[PDB]
Amino acid sequence: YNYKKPLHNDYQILDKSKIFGSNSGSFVMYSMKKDKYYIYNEKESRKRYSPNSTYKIYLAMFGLDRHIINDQDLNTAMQNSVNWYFERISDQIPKNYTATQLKQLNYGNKNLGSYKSYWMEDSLKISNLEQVIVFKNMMEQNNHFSKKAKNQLSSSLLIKKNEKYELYGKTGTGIVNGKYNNGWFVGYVITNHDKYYFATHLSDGKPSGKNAELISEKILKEMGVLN
Ligand SMILES: *C(=O)N1C[C@H](NOS(=O)(=O)O)CC[C@H]1C(N)=O
Repeated sequence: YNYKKPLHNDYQILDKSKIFGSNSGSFVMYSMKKDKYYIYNEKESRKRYSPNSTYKIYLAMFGLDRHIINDQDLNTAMQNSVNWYFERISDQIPKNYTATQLKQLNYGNKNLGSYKSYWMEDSLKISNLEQVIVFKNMMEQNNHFSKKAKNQLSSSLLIKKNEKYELYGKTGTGIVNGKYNNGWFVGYVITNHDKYYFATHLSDGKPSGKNAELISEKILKEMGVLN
């Protein structure tokens, strides 16, 4: 589908077409302290696509919430994006639990399909704008998931840390007919002054997860988030 729900926020319209180059897609960010959304290419940002491996964010929370993940661990599985680990979590979660969570979280079209790898170029779809809203709300507003689980997720998503910022996120790469079809990078950044949630989606050109990550870093840098 398309995500049609209006954004009742005075959001800033960006032009990062040059950074995207030959690639088509969108970029969305949200500043906690300013309570502000920033969007490049709002039209594309509302189109729903398969989340691919970015859905491992939520499978991890479900695994922790249901004590499937206890005490190859979460960090190695997330950082190397080990598929069997997360397919097994999904297999061990009752459907109605998942359906209930996706409804409370407002995750995209909520379509679980055959309830087997439904997040990998299949039934479940979410827009780039929704990726940011949903992730921000799950971490900052949702009180069903515990802070312990949230901290374990964050530790598994940590990519960069220095005196200026901490960068967290997860890539996704959809493959169709032997080629990139769908590129994602979803995450958040903690600086000394603010916290930003963000996501880049690539629909065409060279739409790989790594390309989405690289474009994400260039945009955040250019916007001064990494200063
Ligand atoms: C997630 O999209 N996948 C699992 C694995 N990791 O993806 S990532 O490298 O972009 O983070 C490999 C690619 C992809 C898949 N369709 O298998």
